[PDB]
Formats: sequence, C-alpha cells, structure tokens
Amino acid sequence: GHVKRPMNAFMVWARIHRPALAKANPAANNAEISVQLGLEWNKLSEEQKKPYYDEAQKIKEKHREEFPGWV
Repeated sequence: GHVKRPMNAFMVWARIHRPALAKANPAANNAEISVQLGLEWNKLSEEQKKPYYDEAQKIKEKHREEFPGWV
C-alpha cells in the first residue's frame, strides 16, 4: 500500500550495511541511522542497486514456495 518495490531492495542493502554504520556512528540513534542508510542508498546508481533488487526478487520467490501452487 504505502510500501513500494524499492523498499524491499533497500531493506536488503540495509540488512547488510546497518550494523557497521551503527557502530561507526554510535552517537546516532536507530532513526537517524535509518535516515543515513536512505541517503546512502539514493546515491547508488541504478546499476549498483540492481543486485539488491535481484536479491529481493529471489527472497520473494523463496517466500512464495510456502504457497499452494508451488510445484
């Protein structure tokens, strides 16, 4: 609804990068770290974002293995 396809790719990128960013900027709280992750994500080129979108799609497909109709 409010969530669009970029968010799932961004969340892959964030899961990878948040822990080290939090430790490197430990005076910042989680909400501020989240803002910094979003700015870093938006500086990536379309080509750089591609593998995160590709991985988000693989994750989606793996989730759909739970559904009736898988195999």
